[PDB]
Amino acid sequence: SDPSSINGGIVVAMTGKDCVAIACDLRLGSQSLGVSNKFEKIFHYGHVFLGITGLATDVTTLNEMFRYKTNLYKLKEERAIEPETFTQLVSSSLYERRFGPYFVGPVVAGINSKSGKPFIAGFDLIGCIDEAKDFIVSGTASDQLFGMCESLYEPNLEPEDLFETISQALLNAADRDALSGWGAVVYIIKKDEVVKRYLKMRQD
Amino acid sequence: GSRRYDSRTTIFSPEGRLYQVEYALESISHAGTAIGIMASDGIVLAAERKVTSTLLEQDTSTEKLYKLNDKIAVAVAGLTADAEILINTARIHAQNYLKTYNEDIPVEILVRRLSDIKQGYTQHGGLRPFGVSFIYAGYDDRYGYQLYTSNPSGNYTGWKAISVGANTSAAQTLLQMDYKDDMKVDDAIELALKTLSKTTDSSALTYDRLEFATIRKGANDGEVYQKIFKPQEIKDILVKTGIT
Amino acid sequence: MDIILGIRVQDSVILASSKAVTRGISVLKDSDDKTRQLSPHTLMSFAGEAGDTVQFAEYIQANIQLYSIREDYELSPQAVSSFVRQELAKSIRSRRPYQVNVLIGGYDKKKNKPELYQIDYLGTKVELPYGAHGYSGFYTFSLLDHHYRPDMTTEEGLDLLKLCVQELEKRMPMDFKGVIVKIVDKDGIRQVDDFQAQ
Amino acid sequence: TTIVGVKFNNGVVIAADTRSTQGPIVADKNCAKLHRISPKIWCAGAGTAADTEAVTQLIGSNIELHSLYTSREPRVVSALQMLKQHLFKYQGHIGAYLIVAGVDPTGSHLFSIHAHGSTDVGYYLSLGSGSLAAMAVLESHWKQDLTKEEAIKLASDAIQAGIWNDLGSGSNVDVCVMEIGKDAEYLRNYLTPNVREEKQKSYKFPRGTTAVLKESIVNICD
Amino acid sequence: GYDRALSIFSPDGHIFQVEYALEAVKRGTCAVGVKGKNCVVLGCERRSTLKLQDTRITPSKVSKIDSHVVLSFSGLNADSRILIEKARVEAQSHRLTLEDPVTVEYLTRYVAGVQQRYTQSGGVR
Amino acid sequence: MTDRYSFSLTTFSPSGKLGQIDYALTAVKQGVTSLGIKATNGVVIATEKKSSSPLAMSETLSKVSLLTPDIGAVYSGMGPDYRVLVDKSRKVAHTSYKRIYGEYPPTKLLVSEVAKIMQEATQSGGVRPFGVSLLIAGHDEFNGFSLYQVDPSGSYFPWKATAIGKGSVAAKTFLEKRWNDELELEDAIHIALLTLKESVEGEFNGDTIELAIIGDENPDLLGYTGIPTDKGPRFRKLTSQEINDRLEAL
Amino acid sequence: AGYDRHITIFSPEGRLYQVEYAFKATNQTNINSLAVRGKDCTVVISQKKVPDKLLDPTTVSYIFCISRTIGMVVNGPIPDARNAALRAKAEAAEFRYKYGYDMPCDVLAKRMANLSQIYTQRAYMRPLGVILTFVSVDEELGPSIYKTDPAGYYVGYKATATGPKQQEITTNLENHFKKSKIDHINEESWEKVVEFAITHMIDALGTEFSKNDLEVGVATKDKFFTLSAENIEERLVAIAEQD
Amino acid sequence: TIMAVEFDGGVVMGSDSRVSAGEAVVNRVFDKLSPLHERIYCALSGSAADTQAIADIVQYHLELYTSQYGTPSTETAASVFKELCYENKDNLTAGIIVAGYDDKNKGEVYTIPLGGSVHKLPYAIAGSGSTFIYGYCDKNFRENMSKEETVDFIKHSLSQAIKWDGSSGGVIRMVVLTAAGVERLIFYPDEYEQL
Amino acid sequence: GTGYDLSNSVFSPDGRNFQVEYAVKAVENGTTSIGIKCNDGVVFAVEKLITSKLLVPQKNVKIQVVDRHIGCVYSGLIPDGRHLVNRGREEAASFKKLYKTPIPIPAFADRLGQYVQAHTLYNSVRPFGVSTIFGGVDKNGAHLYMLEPSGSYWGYKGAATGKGRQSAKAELEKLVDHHPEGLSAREAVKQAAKIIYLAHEDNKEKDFELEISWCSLSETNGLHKFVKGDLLQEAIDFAQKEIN
Ligand SMILES: *C(=O)[C@H]1NC[C@@](C)(O)[C@](O)([C@H](CC2CCCCC2)NC(=O)[C@H](Cc2ccc(OC)cc2)NC(=O)[C@H](CCO)NC(=O)CN2CCOCC2)O[C@@H]1C
Ligand SMILES: [Cl-]
Ligand SMILES: [Mg+2]
Ligand SMILES: [Mg+2]
Ligand SMILES: [Mg+2]
Repeated sequence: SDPSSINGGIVVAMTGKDCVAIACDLRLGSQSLGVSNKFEKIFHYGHVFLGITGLATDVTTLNEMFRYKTNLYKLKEERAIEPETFTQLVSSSLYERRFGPYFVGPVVAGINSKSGKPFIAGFDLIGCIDEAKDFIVSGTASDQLFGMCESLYEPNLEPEDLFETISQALLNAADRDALSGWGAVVYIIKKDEVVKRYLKMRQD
Repeated sequence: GSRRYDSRTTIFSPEGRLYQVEYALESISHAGTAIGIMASDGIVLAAERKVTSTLLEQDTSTEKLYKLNDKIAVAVAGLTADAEILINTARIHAQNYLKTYNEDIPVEILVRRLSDIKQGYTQHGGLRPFGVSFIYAGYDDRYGYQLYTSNPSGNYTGWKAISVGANTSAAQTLLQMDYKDDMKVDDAIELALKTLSKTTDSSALTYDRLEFATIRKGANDGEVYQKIFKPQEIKDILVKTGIT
Repeated sequence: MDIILGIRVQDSVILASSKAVTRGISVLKDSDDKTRQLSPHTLMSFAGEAGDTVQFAEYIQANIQLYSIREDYELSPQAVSSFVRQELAKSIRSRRPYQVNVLIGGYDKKKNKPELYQIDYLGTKVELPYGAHGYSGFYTFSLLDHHYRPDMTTEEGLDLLKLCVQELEKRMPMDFKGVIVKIVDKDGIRQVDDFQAQ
Repeated sequence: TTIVGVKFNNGVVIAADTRSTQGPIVADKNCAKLHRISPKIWCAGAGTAADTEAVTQLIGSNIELHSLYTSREPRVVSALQMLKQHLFKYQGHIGAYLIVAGVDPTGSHLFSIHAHGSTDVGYYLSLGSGSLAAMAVLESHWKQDLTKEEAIKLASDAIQAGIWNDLGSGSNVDVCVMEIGKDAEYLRNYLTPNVREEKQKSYKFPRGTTAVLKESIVNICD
Repeated sequence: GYDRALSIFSPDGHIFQVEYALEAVKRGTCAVGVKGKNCVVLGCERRSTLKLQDTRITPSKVSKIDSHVVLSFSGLNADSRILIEKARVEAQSHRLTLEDPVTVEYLTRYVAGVQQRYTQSGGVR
Repeated sequence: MTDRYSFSLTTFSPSGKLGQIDYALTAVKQGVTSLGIKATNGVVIATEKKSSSPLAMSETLSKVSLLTPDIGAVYSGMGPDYRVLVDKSRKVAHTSYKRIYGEYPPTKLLVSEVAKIMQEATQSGGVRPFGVSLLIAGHDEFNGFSLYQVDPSGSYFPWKATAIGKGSVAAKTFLEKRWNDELELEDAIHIALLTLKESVEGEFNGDTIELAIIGDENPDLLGYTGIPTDKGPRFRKLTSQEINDRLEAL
Repeated sequence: AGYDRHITIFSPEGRLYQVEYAFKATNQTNINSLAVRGKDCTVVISQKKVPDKLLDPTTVSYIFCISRTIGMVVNGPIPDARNAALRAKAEAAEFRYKYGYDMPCDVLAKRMANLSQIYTQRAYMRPLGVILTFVSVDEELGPSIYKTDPAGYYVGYKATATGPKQQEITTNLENHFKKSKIDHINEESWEKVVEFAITHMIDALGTEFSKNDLEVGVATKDKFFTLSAENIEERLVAIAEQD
Repeated sequence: TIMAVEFDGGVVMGSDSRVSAGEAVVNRVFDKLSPLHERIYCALSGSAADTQAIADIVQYHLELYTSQYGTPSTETAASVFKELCYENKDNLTAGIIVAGYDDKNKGEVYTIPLGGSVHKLPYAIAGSGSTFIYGYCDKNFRENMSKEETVDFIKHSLSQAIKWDGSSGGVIRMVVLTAAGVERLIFYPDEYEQL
Repeated sequence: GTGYDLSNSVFSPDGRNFQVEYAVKAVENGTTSIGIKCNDGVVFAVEKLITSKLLVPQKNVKIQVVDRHIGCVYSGLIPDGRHLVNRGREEAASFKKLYKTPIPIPAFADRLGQYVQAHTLYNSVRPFGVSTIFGGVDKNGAHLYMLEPSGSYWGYKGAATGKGRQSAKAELEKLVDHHPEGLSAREAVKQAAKIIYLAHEDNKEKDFELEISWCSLSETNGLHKFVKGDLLQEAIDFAQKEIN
């Protein structure tokens, strides 16, 4: 039934001092049966990162679609799409299938190349934008992630501190959801360099 | 009715030629010269800007060299506006191939599709052809460096070095003279400029009347790079080859 | 459901596929080959709804065979899988979707490496060391989780299936009339004709 | 959601709460429900959030184009008709409920639109889960010949009634004031009576507290 | 929209556009086919008006339709690509529904049927 | 009934000319002079309000037009062709950009979109080309100020400064002398008023001259306050009054 | 080569002959019209010619009531005129339905202008052989005159005139506004703006009028009405008692 | 609760002022009498969306009619409503009374119930509140009443329908259509409740 | 140059549409037909040329009714007349279906005008080869209309078109002067018969058959009817007497 609960998976994103982080689990399941422990949910188009939770076919299709659109964008504009702009593209793209939507919960994260301003946003499946300063959550353990993030998070964390806070939020939330976990990855994102880290987490 | 005013753009001459194609080729022969040269370690694109002023902004200007992909570029000779229509549908075919197969489009495949579109305007629909000739410079992992050419007739062919637009007869003789198969990109750049320098309908060949692109595989990476040369960089490479 | 197994070893992909075709209360056939050759080094096994299963297989086959002649060249296993995933992902939002699950086993002659793709009827694709469709996975994944190693020979690969098929003959309620076993390697596709007691 | 419009003697004011919710969970503690259709025509939405955002921008675009074609300021009656014919065409399947307010050449206007494409006019309106708490305050305190300051107070109080007594509504009060004479003045977070108290602890982790398996630099650059 | 009759009868019973299409074929580079006792051979001449080509990537004159049938041509190169693509699709279509490759006569009869249609369809030469 | 004109009315001639596109440029040459100048911190576009009759209200005819809050267009050639091109231009800035990316298109792209419509009228069945040339002046965050020229063919080029119409040959020569890359916006309004005095036969004042600038953001022209990121439109048409003040220092 | 004069394509001098000849058609009815703005009204005078004695004089009109507020007078052949009248009536009703306020004069002018521009560019449509003079008291702009021609051209006028002796009526009106130093008839009642319109039409054409040689329309705040033969005879008797 | 009555000097139209969504009053002072021409009004009962969409379309049809053919008859106004309500009967929930005054046929009243049928009548009642006043209206209606009697007949009739029907309430608005033009009357609870 | 008379929507240099003017000739070439507006109605009459004794008398009826209250008679190409009425009937059905009232004659005349005029906008259609005289009784009085191939139409006190139009137009002009108070329907029938007998003299070679119809508030209840039996014989006689 519920297309949002067939495959399982989570994404979270957090802002810090001149940096953002976006993390996701690696589980791809078919109900109770775990199928893949390698299914990544965080893609990038230039310096703008997109996480996508929900029905896995749609996760795959939207990544292919935003790769297509951001590519033609770069050819015409002769520059890389910025986070703020990419958000609107995701929003308008989702609203365009209002009466047959993609069963997803997308999450944008990146730094504006001109202003240096860390930016995050999330969206419902028909593209309602949620643009909080603090943090964005999505997937089968959203409730859990909401309570971890609201309790753990403080403003202006340095990248290395932020990494601990987003990792502990994701991990401790996934271990209370049957359809999330099986590994996780965290992206720490700064103006210049970006560090990707695979976490050690319970394999049940 | 309307029959009175119909040119009939898709008919055969008594000789078996396509009027509108032939006349479009005539159109392209008056356009700025564009040159492709393929080396062992890369491809050069050079083209001459037909008509310029002191006041034409050369920085924000692109009329002859367009990026279709990250691995494929074209040099244009003919109507700029007609070219932009085809370049834009070529950019889409490349993305539809990447979305479908999760691999970058092979160069011949893209070139065939664009040639197929032109061929259509030659056999059905009652509309004029596109007054456009392309040099396609591209890399893929099947044939490596590839240099193609397409024209209003919808016909395409591959080349070691080729010219389109103005003074092709003169240009083709001078390339056929000084091209060798073992050539290097830096040699090719030098050959490309010498050729333009002698087919130009203008006094001297200055930086402000030139566009330049190279598709190399920078030895410190292992991947393919596209360089669309900036004004100052054409001005540099112009002094080095001894044209000041 | 029918049995659709795949396992990637060192230098090959092995697909094993049940020979039973059953409408209602009668096993109609006991020798069904639930696989189409897409290209000389890419094979696709399939199970799902009665009609859609072969109709989808033969349609994909025709398209890949067309591409091969036009470009005089064989698409990578990765390219074929991505084409097939996209075809299903359209079908899922069409008037009457293809209800067909597939494994694609291929040998990439450019990378000199075997590849196994599992794709469900929604267009869910993933690369796996070993894969299964239907109820079969409820037994085989934990079995292979234990006994699998990435550096196994094709010969070891076949013992690892013989272990999966015995487990399924023991614990599953359906008579699936044994499996047909095909190997995809650097030399193309061949059918292991003696799996009836190997 | 709690939104209200209050007509005053020389224009119109609207106000909204700042709480966004996915079922019982607060998704955005402080989101702006106050959107513009044109510089001097403001909008507030309840119902399907994506439907109110989408329909607000479509009519905002069609109204901007119309303004340029006619070389005239946009009229509220225009926004109203456009919104109503679209909502009606879609038979309630576009879950948009709006209070639309603004000034134009013909004066100060205040309308509501519901999903089915019904319209309502009045000197005071409310919408949302907070509708009934707000309307209690308006029906109790509203009078003819309000001053600008008395219309902001009454609008603010009506939103508060919703913030406190309605679970669907909370956080802060956004206000937009449209006066016949001058520019519209949007007052983002006009009230902030729900600031979190300083937490009891810092949950900053000692560095290395999280176990890592594999680290790598990623290539943003092309 | 465009359905203007381009192939029409002239007073002497001739279709000039079909006549002039043959003239474009005369202009085409020569091609020959001789069938042996156990083989068939296709031989095609290459022009020499412009030589500095890439012979690895330039489209060669004999095309494979299926693995057992081939097609050489004289005339407009761009027109020949449209016939080849149509023939290659009918090859796969025939296998799919008949479970058997086309005969050489069938594949020919199809290509001949397409050429014919473009002699009495509005808007096309 | 039914458009049975499904065939091109613009075809290559044996000489390789497109007849209708050249004839359109001829129609653009008869047009009134209009020019554009790019300064370091702005752009100015200007033309003459050639009043058909003195009973006619010249104000009610915008030869200069806002396309987006940071882009403006002006023209030489056939005013009806321009009027429908501005209409289509404003609406394509919305459907093909603002309704997708939630911001206004940059100058080069909107220009690209105008060019495309003009090209289609060069090739589509049953139409003639547009008999205008456009000068489009704009600003966007990533490309700064720009100025483009658009021709009946669909071709477009960027200019530091140029003119089109009647006295273009002489207007271009006069701009070459007076242009440098250090001009301030005021300096360029002055040079534009000089260059346009050579083109005008009769009266030359604020009521015969139409002149607009792309420059600094105008918060007073926004219509609302309270959003800091929104600083108002860069496009501003000059008043009859404002032109005359700058004419007394000529 | 010799077909660039039959359809709306450019001649080598950059000209649309069909547009130029369509203009020629506008004088076919051999009628002069003029319009002038009062303080708070807009009046259009048009000659009325009834050659035939068999005609029903009441049905011969080149003045149309497009909406409650907007009046149109056409110079040109009546079949085209009526084509333009029905289209403007249709558009003014669709505008009101879709945008919830009455179509302003100048916007309807612009929209009819853009409709003509299209016949100028598409080959299967011919231009209409007409000039349309739109008048009203617009609720933003006040007294308004806007006029469109077969080119697709349109503009706002202080006053205007159209027909064979257009140039003579125009210069007459120009001369009056040079003197008065204002851009409207400084007159509170419309009765005296109609008297001015007819007076200046007489001076310019060098012809006297009976009640049945004229046709008058008046735009006021929220109405446009045409005058009867008897409303005109009242007006003619007034100018008489001044000469 | 809506009604129209045909009297000597012309015709009169009255309505309550309640818009409800379930048992919640959304607006207690709405105007359900809408003009279609100078002397032709409609009274709307049913879906707020469905009635408002229809009234706007009829208004357009009569503004276009006027532009071409001059003043439409009241019968004409009714026929446009009938046509819309009959052809869209699967998707509409509207009950409409149409009341007009010309100098030829004076006052006329038409009623278009849910099906899309048209009924010309001396007086028509409609809406939820109407069920409660059939007995009252039938015992009290006379032909050729005065303006003062007809306002009284309608004031009293709607008074009772508001009292009994929880889906009706607020003020009673009336519109009087006669040679003299259009007269708008309002009656507040404090006047009509104590009758 | 020339050629302005070969295509239908084309303006000659003198602002005319020659194809419309050529259609008029088709009309002027046809049979004569009149209309007469009386003080509460309208009367239609037409000349029917007897090609031979083989034409069944009374049986090739040329006057057509629209709805129940409108008469139409034309001169020129009879089929083009019929096509126009077939449209008039669709137009009167459409109007009645929406507005319930039968179509007012002015409203009907512009519905024919706009259609006929539409056939002068496009080179893919031919103009109408008829002039049509139609009218009847509505809410406010009697109306007579005449409608040209251009789509030009006006109201008339009396109307005439075809071969003998000058003779009829002369006779009609006399009646307008010699009855300012208005002719009666009974009288208008007789007068109409006279004007067809008199106008027949510009065709006097072939024998003819008179056909009359009328729409009168008092005489037919404002419904269109044909004149038959005694009243037809009483009209033929009144004409037969005054031709001598
Ligand atoms: C006398 O008999 C009065 N009876 C009272 C009343 C209120 O029912 C009503 O019919 C009144 C009619 C006027 C028409 C002119 C516009 C204002 C209202 N009806 C309503 O107010 C109407 C009730 C209603 C709703 C739905 C249906 O059938 C679907 C019938 C009646 N109210 C609404 O429609 C509200 C309007 C909110 O702005 N909306 C909803 O109830 C939302 N529903 C839409 C339908 O689907 C369920 C949700 O007055 C007469 C004369
Ligand atoms: Cl338009
Ligand atoms: Mg878990
Ligand atoms: Mg577990
Ligand atoms: Mg609350």
